[PDB]
Amino acid sequence: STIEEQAKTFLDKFNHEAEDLFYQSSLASWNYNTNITEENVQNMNNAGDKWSAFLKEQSTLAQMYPLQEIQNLTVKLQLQALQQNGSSVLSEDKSKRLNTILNTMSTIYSTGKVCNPDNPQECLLLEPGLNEIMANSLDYNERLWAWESWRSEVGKQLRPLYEEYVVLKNEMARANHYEDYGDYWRGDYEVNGVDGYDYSRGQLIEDVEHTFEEIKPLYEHLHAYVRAKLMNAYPSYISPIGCLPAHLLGDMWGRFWTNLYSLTVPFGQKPNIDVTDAMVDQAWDAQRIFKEAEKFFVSVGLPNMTQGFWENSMLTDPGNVQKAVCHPTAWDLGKGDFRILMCTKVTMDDFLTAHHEMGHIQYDMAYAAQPFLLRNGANEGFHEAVGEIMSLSAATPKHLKSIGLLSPDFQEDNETEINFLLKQALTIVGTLPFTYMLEKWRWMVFKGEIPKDQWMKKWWEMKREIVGVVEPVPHDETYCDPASLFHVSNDYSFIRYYTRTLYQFQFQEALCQAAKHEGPLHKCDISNSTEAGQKLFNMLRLGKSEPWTLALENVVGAKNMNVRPLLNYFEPLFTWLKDQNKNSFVGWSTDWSPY
Amino acid sequence: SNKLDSKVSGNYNYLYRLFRKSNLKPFERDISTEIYQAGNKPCNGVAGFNCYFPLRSYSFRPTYGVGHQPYRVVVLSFELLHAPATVCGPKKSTNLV
Ligand SMILES: *[C@@H]1O[C@H](CO)[C@@H](O)[C@H](O)[C@H]1NC(C)=O
Ligand SMILES: *[C@@H]1O[C@H](CO)[C@@H](O)[C@H](O)[C@H]1NC(C)=O
Ligand SMILES: *[C@@H]1O[C@H](CO)[C@@H](O)[C@H](O)[C@H]1NC(C)=O
Ligand SMILES: *[C@@H]1O[C@H](CO)[C@@H](O)[C@H](O)[C@H]1NC(C)=O
Ligand SMILES: *[C@@H]1O[C@H](CO)[C@@H](O)[C@H](O)[C@H]1NC(C)=O
Ligand SMILES: *[C@@H]1O[C@H](CO)[C@@H](O)[C@H](O)[C@H]1NC(C)=O
Repeated sequence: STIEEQAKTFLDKFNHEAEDLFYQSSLASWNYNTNITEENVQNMNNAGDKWSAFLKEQSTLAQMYPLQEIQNLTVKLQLQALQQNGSSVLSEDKSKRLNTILNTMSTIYSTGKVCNPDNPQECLLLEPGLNEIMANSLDYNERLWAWESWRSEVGKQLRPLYEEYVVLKNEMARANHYEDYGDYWRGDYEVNGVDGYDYSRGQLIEDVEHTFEEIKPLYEHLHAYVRAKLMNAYPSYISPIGCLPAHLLGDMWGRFWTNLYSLTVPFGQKPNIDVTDAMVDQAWDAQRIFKEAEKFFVSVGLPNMTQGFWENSMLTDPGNVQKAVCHPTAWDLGKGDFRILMCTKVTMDDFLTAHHEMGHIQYDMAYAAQPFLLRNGANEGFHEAVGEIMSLSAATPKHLKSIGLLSPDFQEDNETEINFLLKQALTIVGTLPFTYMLEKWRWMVFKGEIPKDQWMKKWWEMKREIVGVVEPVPHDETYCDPASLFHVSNDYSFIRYYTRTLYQFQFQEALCQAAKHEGPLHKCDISNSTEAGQKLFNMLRLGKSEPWTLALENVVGAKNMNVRPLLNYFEPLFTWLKDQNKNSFVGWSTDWSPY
Repeated sequence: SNKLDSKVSGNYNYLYRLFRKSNLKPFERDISTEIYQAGNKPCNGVAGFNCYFPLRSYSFRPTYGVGHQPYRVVVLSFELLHAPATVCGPKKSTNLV
């Protein structure tokens, strides 16, 4: 009779209707992705338009239900998320201009091709060739030219776009009773109405600062170690006291440092743990690889996947006649249907990618009982984090020996682990200063504290203190270098990569101690421990129904950000880094002495 | 009944009653199509705000999970009254000796 029962009935109508409409759009997207055809594109467009229109009308209906008198945690969560205006809070022209701005900068970056001058006959696009020109080349000038040319062309054609992008996104948030567009992204971690577990939108920056203050001491030795390693490759271009050149990061923005594993290898003679040759020798096809993962997922306690996955998921490239998306994507179509789009090859990475992607789908069946709108993770970081521990556990030598990939007589000495430890540190610890820095620049520019003519120099100054990477040359306001990133050029939150890093390591220790492991973190194999999976399933089964602070404390016991697990796993590397950094200079200086 | 009650485009011929003002009595059929009254405002025959059609059509397809595939259910109800029991089981016949 009251408003609340009306919302409950209204939500009941929405939940059943949305699932079928979501499935049709998801099925259209699945067909479009695995079969790129003209009819498939318009099918996704028509389904996507109907799905967008359905969300529009549902949001308008729910806005008539006040949030103040909603008494249980479940109902208010769905109505708060469903009442989100998005870009509709402003006028049509303002919304369309932002959407057009969103559309055009996506096209500019996707079609952004920078090539060598003086030969316009053919040019090299960003994806196929520009990726290899910085990840395998050893030429300082070639990397420098590619670094400067791409940001020069893209920055100039994105600077007017980024001027309106930051303002328009701020308009949408401020019209939605938000301080800025940065607070809009910070609202994912907001917890309100729950005692003890309450979390504030603005509390994220200081909490991330609290965990970051301990990341730098480990990163500083890593920074000194790579700089000493980079001295062999570049003797004079990089000063021992200065920062690293921006175009010698192995990638475009320095997010992943895995491209310097060969350059910064601690023991090049010592073999790695890779057993890729075992799969081809024993004829382990991708069909059986997923069986091995499925055999692994049932060992830890997760139930085996349904038979519908086999007849609906394509794990091999269709061929030349059919065009399918090779990007690793997990598909939760709804209504009990789960698929994974896989162009799997016979490689170690694809085996780890599969384990990473089944972790996404295995998370999906966990919250299947929850309503469709709540059929999501508690925060953005949980979904990827739970799949990362699956790859971490599957990458252990004990797991490889258990399933026969690695020989039981293999010697797991400390020499073959530090290089394995270093490679993970390059991928994980390397992105931590960069992820916080650009995002911290991103919230701050959303806040407006940064002067409109003081973005890059402030950005460059942060790179001197946070990541310790020096710029090739100073850049003025004509170029827009930050917008060159794939995520920012598509309105994608980047702090989620930072949170999933801590979540992955937080989950591991709680998972490992529940498995009763007497060894270090890098030797933790969660296999054959069904009790650990049940405790893991406790957070999995909650999904978005419970706050992330409550969900975190269910497993690890801490509702807030925790940096302690990260130091434990790299402790053998952290002490080892101190051994070889006695001659090198720990830390870095803001001076531009190198270049 | 996936092979029979499912179509690739969707078998919408099967409907279920999503809303009703009260729970059904045992062995009771409700085929009413009156718009459900979810709010205090009268429906007036219009499926608008807080007013929706009580019956929803199942979109059965052969590409669903085990729990969502159509299942034909035949329910047998047995009663004994003062009237003679005229429904018997088969009786076995043994060869004559
Ligand atoms: C992919 O699309 C083409 C063109 O419509 C069609 O001929 C083909 O049968 C499709 N393949 C599959 C597996 O649906
Ligand atoms: C609160 O109401 C919602 C309405 O659907 C219900 O799902 C939930 O279980 C209720 N919680 C409690 C503790 O009764
Ligand atoms: C969404 O927009 C409508 C009208 O533009 C407004 O009344 C409503 O308060 C907005 N939603 C929120 C959460 O502020
Ligand atoms: C999953 O495991 C259950 C119990 O062992 C079994 O009944 C079922 O057939 C299995 N399904 C698949 C697809 O392996
Ligand atoms: C491995 O341990 C042995 C024994 O303590 C030691 O001599 C050697 O230096 C260690 N090597 C590395 C790479 O830690
Ligand atoms: C875990 O169980 C599987 C299957 O029962 C077995 O092959 C594997 O050896 C077990 N792990 C260990 C460490 O014994």
